[PDB]
This record gives sequence, structure tokens and C-alpha cells, in this order.
Amino acid sequence: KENPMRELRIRKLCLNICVGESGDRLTRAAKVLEQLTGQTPVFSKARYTVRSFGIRRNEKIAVHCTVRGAKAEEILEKGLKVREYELRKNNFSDTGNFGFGIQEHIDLGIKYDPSIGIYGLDFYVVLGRPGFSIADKKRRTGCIGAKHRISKEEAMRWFQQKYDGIILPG
Amino acid sequence: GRRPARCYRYCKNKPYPKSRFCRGVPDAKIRIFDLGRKKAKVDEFPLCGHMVSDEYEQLSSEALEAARICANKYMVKSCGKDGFHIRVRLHPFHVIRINKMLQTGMRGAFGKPQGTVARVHIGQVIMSIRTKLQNKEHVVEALRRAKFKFPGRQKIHISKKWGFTKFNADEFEDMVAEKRLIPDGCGVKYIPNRGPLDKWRALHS
Amino acid sequence: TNTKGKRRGTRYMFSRPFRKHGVVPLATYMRIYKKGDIVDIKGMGTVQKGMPHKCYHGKTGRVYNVTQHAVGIVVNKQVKGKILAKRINVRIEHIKHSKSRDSFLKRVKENDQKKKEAKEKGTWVQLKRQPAPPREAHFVRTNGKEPELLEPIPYEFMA
Amino acid sequence: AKSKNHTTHNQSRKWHRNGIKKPRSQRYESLKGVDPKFLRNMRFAKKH
Amino acid sequence: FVKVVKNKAYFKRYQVKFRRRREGKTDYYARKRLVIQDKNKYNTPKYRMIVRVTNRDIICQIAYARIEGDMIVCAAYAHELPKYGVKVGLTNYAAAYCTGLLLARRLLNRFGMDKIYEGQVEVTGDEYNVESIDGQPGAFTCYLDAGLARTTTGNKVFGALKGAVDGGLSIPHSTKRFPGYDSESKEFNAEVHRKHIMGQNVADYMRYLMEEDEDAYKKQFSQYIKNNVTPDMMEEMYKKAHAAIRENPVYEKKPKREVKKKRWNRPKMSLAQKKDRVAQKKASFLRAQERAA
RNA sequence: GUCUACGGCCAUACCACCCUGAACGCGCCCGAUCUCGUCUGAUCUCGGAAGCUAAGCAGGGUCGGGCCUGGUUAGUACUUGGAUGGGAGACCGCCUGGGAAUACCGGGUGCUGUAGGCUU
RNA sequence: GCUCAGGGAGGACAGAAACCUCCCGUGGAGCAGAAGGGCAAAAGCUCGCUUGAUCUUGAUUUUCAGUACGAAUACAGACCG
RNA sequence: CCAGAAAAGGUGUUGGUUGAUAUAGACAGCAGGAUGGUGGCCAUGGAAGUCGGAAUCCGCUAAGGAGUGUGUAACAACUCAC
RNA sequence: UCAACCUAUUCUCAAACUUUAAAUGGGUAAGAAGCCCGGCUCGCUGGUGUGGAGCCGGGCGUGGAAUGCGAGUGCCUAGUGG
Ligand SMILES: [Mg+2]
Ligand SMILES: [Mg+2]
Ligand SMILES: [Mg+2]
Ligand SMILES: [Mg+2]
Ligand SMILES: [Mg+2]
Ligand SMILES: [Mg+2]
Ligand SMILES: [Mg+2]
Ligand SMILES: [Mg+2]
Ligand SMILES: [Mg+2]
Ligand SMILES: [Mg+2]
Ligand SMILES: [Mg+2]
Ligand SMILES: [Mg+2]
Repeated sequence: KENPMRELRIRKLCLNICVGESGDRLTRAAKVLEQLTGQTPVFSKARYTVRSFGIRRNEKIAVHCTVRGAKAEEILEKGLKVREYELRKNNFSDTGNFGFGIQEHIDLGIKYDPSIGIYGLDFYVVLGRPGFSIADKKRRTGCIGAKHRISKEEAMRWFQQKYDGIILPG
Repeated sequence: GRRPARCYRYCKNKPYPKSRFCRGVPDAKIRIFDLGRKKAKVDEFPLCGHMVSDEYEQLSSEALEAARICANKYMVKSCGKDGFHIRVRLHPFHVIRINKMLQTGMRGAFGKPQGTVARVHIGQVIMSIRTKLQNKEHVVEALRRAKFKFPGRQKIHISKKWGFTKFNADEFEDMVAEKRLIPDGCGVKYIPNRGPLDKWRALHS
Repeated sequence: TNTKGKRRGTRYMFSRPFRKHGVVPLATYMRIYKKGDIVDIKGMGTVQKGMPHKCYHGKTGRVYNVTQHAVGIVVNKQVKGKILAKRINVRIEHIKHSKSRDSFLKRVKENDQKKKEAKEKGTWVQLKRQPAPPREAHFVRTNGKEPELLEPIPYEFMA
Repeated sequence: AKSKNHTTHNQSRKWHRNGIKKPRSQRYESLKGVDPKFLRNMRFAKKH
Repeated sequence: FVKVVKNKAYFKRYQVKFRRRREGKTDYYARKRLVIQDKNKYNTPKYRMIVRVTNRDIICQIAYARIEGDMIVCAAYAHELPKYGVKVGLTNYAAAYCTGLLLARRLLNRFGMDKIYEGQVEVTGDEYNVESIDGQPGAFTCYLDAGLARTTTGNKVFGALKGAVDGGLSIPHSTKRFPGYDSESKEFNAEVHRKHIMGQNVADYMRYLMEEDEDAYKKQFSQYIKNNVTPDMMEEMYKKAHAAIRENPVYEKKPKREVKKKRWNRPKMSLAQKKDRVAQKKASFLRAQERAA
């Protein structure tokens, strides 16, 4: 037995594609992950100018989105079924969050278009627990408290218990 | 070309250090301050002798290094190569200025930085030598030879402290047996009765 | 020669004291000032509006005018030969009451009360504050023991 | 032909010869600088 | 490794906020601009109508500030609405209107100005402002305190505001953020505001749920079913509540039951106890070590 | 005994970890039809009550860090005034008054105003 | 309405440094410039609406002779945001 | 004030501190021993204690250093510690 | 291993560093122009003859630390500005 207000549920599944150039391929990848998620994404602009990567300040270089709820669980399950339900334990952060990347987006189950091409994505799961809203509520903000945090071990036990995935070492 | 130290000998000015305002200071003559086997524990050298100054004067960095080498040469002759620890307890921070003429005169008289000079008080320790307790006369003799490199009057005082620590030499080994003091090299660590007692039980483990 | 800036030489004078930077406490904004109140000046760097000048920091004056955010006070500023009773507009958070009048007010209330009292009672009481007199005669009781003998220590050089 | 710049040497002696006297405060100080809406109210209260 | 950020020098140089800013409850920027009476007013009180929406009720107070604290003159809560006829639904917009009307008429009963300054007897939802009349004692004027509520349109804060204004308090406002003000064309129809004051969005949602999916209706509204509130009697129940509030708005205090003096929390440990604890801990450690030897 | 709402002074209140919370509260929580606002009802806004003290919060603990208040450091450092004092000087001693700060060692760990509960 | 500098742990290409997420973060950032002060639900950043950078008589401060100009401080009468 | 002097020294002389050793007979002084393993090992061209690098103990002893100096190509010779 | 790094310590500093923080010093107060009542006026402020301010009227002397001393005020003005 344990208090049911500590059931580890996902808070968000956030996705991005950092294409590193504006215009054609960026709007193309925006159409890609909008076709994936089902909601209009947003454009992340480049902070500082570096000549080594060919990006300048205030240049739109990435497309990201955050998904909540049942469709976040669906997109996570298809990303894990292309990653064969296996993760390295390097993917698990200190705060219990984890994430991975797919190298080409046809693999999730969307159909290829030669005008589009392929695009790789980063998926990142921020986990949670019923009660994390006090860290970002407006009126009476508090810190989360020490026994209510999610650790690396407690996150990977959640993964290998709920999705029946395997955590290969290294 | 360096002026005599009788010019730059009294504590005449407010302390004017190497900083964001005095740029282009030439580096100090002395840069080495500890000598001998400075990798020694507190346990193996109990004895400590101090060259203590007795006039409020200004010592130069070159005089500090000259007296340093003067003590080091005599104690590597006498106490062996690897049997003492010299520490120079004055770092030169007050920099000194020089008005050079070439015919402008005293118009716009503010000096370029020339050197660095330590400012010393009544009773400040200039050098301190830590060695074994039977090499007492060699401490006295080495610091007496090193006196002649400084201006003014300096005296010699063998302290009641155990080496380079702030604790008294008779009760030192009693406190290290009673574990209020922990050896950590040339110094010692003082353990109060105020921590969390996980540290207490890790000491008493 | 020195600059004639309005805030020259006030590096440590209008700065907030250690670990009490930040939002001004609101009792400062809630205190009410009548006219004729003796009031101290202490400028403050958190609000630049209505700053008293550096000649007046620590001077004490008297309110003659109260506006909706500021008070006008008459302070004595000493210039070279003469003392000018000059009037300045200070915003309300650079200013605070003085207890130097309040001690006299407590004393005048107390001695007028004990003048009302003990008048029909026949007695005559002291009202003027006499200064601290010399100590009158008194017996020092050495309860038993000898007084301890003190004598100077021999010199030892400790450094 | 230099000549010295600034001095405040004999000045305190010069001041205290005639004395630094405080400004002679007198009963019924004036009303210049008072809030003029308050002063309109005061003048009508004196009028009526 | 990493430099320890929260070190002892950090805790020496650290400066706390105010207590209510650390606890997050108050906003000292708006509080400073809100409560400070002008200095020529010379200790005239300046009143706030404080509205705070909690998860289960609605606090409506009025207050003027002093140097030792805020004096609450009159309070009116949402949980005392079953005294007047709203049995259930104590945190919606209509309950906000009711507790604003209650705070208003309760203060006017305290100040003896009930028959004077009737205000909106029947509701309209339109703009209203209590204009003070000559000869009689003037209107009570207080300014809204919303706190940390992000005041967009349709805020229950402004529902309690409309309740106090219709009860008869001269509060300065405007009909920009009552519900009904469409943002696209920038005008205010009062009938949408009357629907929100009479809870018709709640009744429409109730009819929506009982039309489309009944077990979700029991999941959403269950205490309405237990207090058998149907959508048709909703606005008539709120009109009865308004009539009863404007009839008798006094607050009678609950009598103080005499305590039995039982402490529910562990008291503060003393010096001899805690130094005895560490003596016992040292003794127990050394005996466990020597018998583990 | 204690909480809420508004607070005053703003660490004796903070920070890290642990134990316990009856009652009413305060919350977490369940949702998006309307008001409102987002890529996303996560936040803000709105409609509620199935579950829960897990977290916030409250109380307490830590030979706790900090902070506050003392003792020591020390009548030491510094210092007003004085000498046809000493010293080649640098500087130092005396007379008359004032008088500190670390390191080190103790104690303390929020008080409290207005309104309203709870402890039938 | 948000929080900054910096740092840790993660995440396809991606790295010392492109983008996403969490956590720490009393200012170690930023506020046009020189420095000093001041500032965290802001004075900083991002938005929305604007023109109090407007019309007008006195008082005062600053340098000061207790005169100007400059700059500034509370007011007061409008018209406004 | 102010009209001239320092570091450094002195077995001139006067005080003061601290530590030794001495009726188990000290410090001078005058006299007698100052020896064996052993000319110890590396090393040097030759280094016998006596230029140099580390060692640096025993026997016999009342006592004698694997040596304080003068020396010797190097021993011899002298001298000291004791 | 040797470096950087991190955690406890340690040696020495600052006119343009600072948590602390003196001595000397700088304002104000130490009453009759002050208290304590009563009543009017207001176009200012106002839940509230609210708040404040201005007025009138009356009563209070033990002149409210020491010390010392007659004060206040207005013209005209030389010399000085190494
Ligand atoms: Mg020469
Ligand atoms: Mg000089
Ligand atoms: Mg000349
Ligand atoms: Mg001249
Ligand atoms: Mg606000
Ligand atoms: Mg929600
Ligand atoms: Mg909880
Ligand atoms: Mg709990
Ligand atoms: Mg502690
Ligand atoms: Mg309370
Ligand atoms: Mg019972
Ligand atoms: Mg703001």
C-alpha cells in the first residue's frame, strides 16, 4: 500500500526539430511535427550569432511543441516502439526526466513525401506526480518538498515497470 | 639604477597597491615564499623561530628575497637539505613611485611604478623558520644572518607555538591525542564541539 | 578642485544598510505629520523622487507644510558666517520623527501631573533636573575575606 | 608667478568675532510656500 | 566537481524578502500604491474592498491600513450564503455577486445607512454608480483590492465588485471587465452580465450535461443533485437570496464553546533535553562500537 | 492549543534533511460548456467535489549552516587634550578622559494587530 | 505577464559553443554612456494603449553674494494618456 | 624648535635576563695517555682520521672522534676533543 | 601520477574594498510662542459637526539642567582681497 497521490504520471512530452536555417525547410519541419502532434507548433529563434553553424541572432532555427495528456502518451508510446522499448541509463536525468531522439520521422508511422524529405526529432519526457503545480502556480508558490521529488532510479523503475522497457547499461 | 632604500624606507604614503588604477607595475623581486621541505607534517617539526620587526618601516621585495636566500643557504648548509621549512610572512603590496628628470621640473610630478615594498608594523613577523627542536641554535643563527639584509632594528623570538600553528607547543600533542586537532599537512585543523555529531562519530570511529 | 554635483561624495550616505535593501517598509509611508512637528532627515537611495540634499542628511527641522506625498520643513543650515533657517521639500520616506521632543513631552506631562498632585497635599517637590551629584558617603562592607592583592605581570614577548 | 589657491584659515575667527548667531525665530511665522488649496481654504475660513 | 552555490558566504550575504512576499500572499507594489492615504489628508482612513477567491469560498472584506496592521471593519464570507438561500455552489460568479451584496448591506447596516442608498434593488447587470445625495450622510467609498488575481474579463473578483456596487458602495470601476464585454467590438451588453449574475451559464452547462451525458453530469454536479437544485429554479433561488440579504444582513457571532485545553502539536524541546539527547547518542555510539569490537 | 483573510516589524521568520498533523480551514485534486488565454485548460480564467495529506502549509527535531543576543579577544587597537618626555630618527612611554572588531565559547530559533473560524 | 548572469543533469545530427526540458540560482545580469548609488510578481525583458517630452502663475533646492543661467524638488489651475 | 649623524661593532666599564658545571672535586695553568678491528668502505693519479659523497659502530677501556686543526705527492711528526 | 577543478584549512594585503566600527565631532530638544478645556468658520478633506487648519473665550507660575553674561536692531563706511 502507498498513498495514491504519488502515482508517477507524465507532465509533458516536448518535441523539437532544430534545422539550423530559416524559411523553407523550417516551415517544412513545422508541417512535419504538426502532422505528427495535431497542433500548430512554435518557432524558436537563435539566441547568439555563431559563424561556425551559420545561424545569426533572432533567426528562426527550430520548431518545437509540447503535448499534454493522452496524445502525449500515444506519441511517447510510438517513439518508444521505434526505439524498441529500450533506453540507455544515460538518458535519465537527475530530476527524473528522460528523453531520446529519432533519426527520421517516417518510422513513427507517417507517410513519406519527397517534397518534404526526412527530419529527425528530439522527444523529451518531463515526468511528474500529482502535486507539481505548486512550483509554478501564481498565487502561493512553494518549492516541491524533498520526499516528493523524482529521482533517476525512481524514474527508470517507473519506465521498466510501466512500459516494460529495458534499461541497457552504459 | 635602483634608488637606495633609505629613500623608500619610511611608511610615508597611504597604501597604494597593484590594482585597477596602478597599471604597468613591474613584478616583485621575491616570488618564492616557502622553502625547505614544505611538504612536512606538524608532528615532525615542533620548533619555530620568528624574525620579528621592531620599527614601523618599509621593507623592499629585494631585501625580502636577499634575507630569504641568506637564511636558506645557511640552513641547507647546517640542518641538511631536507630538514626545515622557511616561510616569509610578508608579501610586498605597496608599490613605490619614481619621478625621473630626463627640463619640465616639478610640473606634473607623479611617479611611474618602480617596485614593490612591504609595510611592517611594531611586532610583525617577517620570517619564520620551522624545524626540529634540537636545531634551535641554527634557527637563531640563520635569522641573525638574515637580519643584516634589512634596514632598521629586528629581533629574534622563538615562539611558544607548535610550529606554524596558532596553538601552544606544550598542549599541542595533548590536544591531538584528545582529538580536537587533526593533522592536514604543515597546518592543523581545529575541531569544535559544534558540528553535527556524524562528524564527531566519524572522527571517533 | 571638486565638482559641484548634487550627489557628490554620497557613496555611503544614501546607500541602504546591509541586508536591508529592497522594498521600503510601509509604516514609513503610513506615518502622519502635522505642522510644527520636530522631524529628522535621513535620505534614502531606494526612492530618488524628493531627495533631500546632502547638506541636510542628519539635520532636524520643523514641518510647516504637508502636501500629498511630501512635507516642507524648516531646517537650520549653517553656511560660512550665518545660520539660515531655510525651507525644503522632502518626500515622506526620507524623513522620520524625532524622540528628542518626545522625552521633553513626557517630562512636561509628568511634572505638570505631579504639580497638580501634591499641591493641596502641602509638600513641595523637586521639578528641575539637578545634574548627577557627587556620591554621598557610604560604608563598604568587606564580608569576611581579604581584598585581593593585585600587582603587575612580568613582561613576556608573545609575538 | 604662482599664488596660492584656496584657504579657510582665519575664517572661523572672522565669523565668531561678530558671532555666529542663530536666526531669530519669531511668533507668527509667515505662510509662503504653503499648499495653495489649503491656503484658499484658510482664507475663506478667515473670511467667514 | 561543481562550485557549491548555496555556501556559507551565500547565507551570510543573503537577504530575505518580506514575510508575506516569501509566503507569496501579498503584492507590495500594488499594496503600496493602493493603501497609502495622502499625507495632507491627516490620518483619514482609506478603505479597500478586498476580494479573495479560495477553492471553496470567497472572502470579501473592507479594510483601512494602520502601522500595526490592517483593521478589518466588515467581512462577509461565501460559506454563510446557506443562511440566506444559496445552499450549494459557493465559489461561482453568482455567489461572488451575493457575497459582495452581503458585504455592502452589512456595512451599511453597521453605519446606519440602509434606508438611505438602496442601490440596485432589482439587478440589471448594467453600469451603476452610487451618486451621493445632499443633506443625508454621504456615500461610503472604497477601492477594489484584487491581490494576485490576473484581472481579465469575467473575473469573480469583479462579480463581487458588482455585488458591492449594487449593494450601495461608491466603488470606482468600469464595465470593461464584467462578463459580456466583447473584446472584438468593445461594448457591453448587460443581459450577458445578468445571466452571469443569475448563474445562467451554470444552468446552461447543467442542461447541456443532462442532455448529452448523464454519468458525466453526476460526476461534475453531485452536491447540486443532493441539494436537489435544478437549472430552472436557479435564478429564482438567487433572487430569493438577494431579497433575504437586502432584508436582514446582520452577522450574529457563533458563541465561544469553552475549551478543554488539549494541545495537538508536540511542544518545543528544552535545552537540558536536547543536550541529554546528544549525551545519550555519544554514549550509545561508543558502547555499540566497543561491543562491535 | 490552532488555522484562515488582511497585515506590522521584516531570518529569533531563511536554507537543507527527517518525524507528526484531530477538527474546521488551506491546499493538492476532477473537468472546459460559458467568461478568459495559451503550441498545449501546464500557467491564467471559468464550472465543481470522487479521492488525498503525498506535496504546499503548520508544529517539532538536527553536539546543523545561517541569523539574533551575550562572554572573550581587551581596557588590547585606536583616540580628545598636555609636557622644555625619550629617541639621530622611525616611532615609543607617561598624564587626563573616551574606547572598539575577528578568530574562540555560551544562549535563542518569530513576536504581534483587526475580522472570522475550529478545538460541539 | 515573466525573470536575469552563471552552473549541473538530460535529449537525433550536435561538439567547447545552434534548439527543447528540468533543477539550483539575492543579482554575481540588465538598466544608452564614465563611475558611484538604486532596483526582482522591478527601475530589468516581452507585449497592449498612448503622447504629462503639452498650456500656465507663484514657492523651493543646488552653486551662491544666499544673485543669474543650467538642472532639480513638492505643490496649484486646466486639458489629457 | 635648533643648528649636525647611521648600520655595524668593543674581553673599556656598569647593571639585567636565561641556561649550564662544580667538593662525586670543576674553569685556567703545568704535566701524562689520546689505542685496536682499521690504511673502514666508495672514490683518487696518490686521499693511511686530517682534499671530497654518504656512513659514522664495536673491542679494550679511567679515555680516545671511523676525528677539531697544523701538515704530508702520501704516510710519518705535532695538536685537539676525551 | 602531474595538472587544473571541488571541499575544509592556512600566510599576507586595499585611497578609489567591506559585514562590523570607535574617540573627536554635527543637528534638534531642555516650556508662558507651553499645556488643558469650551465654542464658532471653512468653498479644503470627508461613512461619520469625519480630519486638519484658522479663529475667538477661559484656567493653569515651582520661569522646569548646570554655568556665565545686559541684549536686540538700523544706517553710512574705510582699509583688505601677494
Ligand atoms: Mg648615491
Ligand atoms: Mg606623500
Ligand atoms: Mg612660494
Ligand atoms: Mg590670493
Ligand atoms: Mg497589479
Ligand atoms: Mg487543470
Ligand atoms: Mg500536505
Ligand atoms: Mg504528509
Ligand atoms: Mg546552529
Ligand atoms: Mg494572527
Ligand atoms: Mg469529544
Ligand atoms: Mg510592473
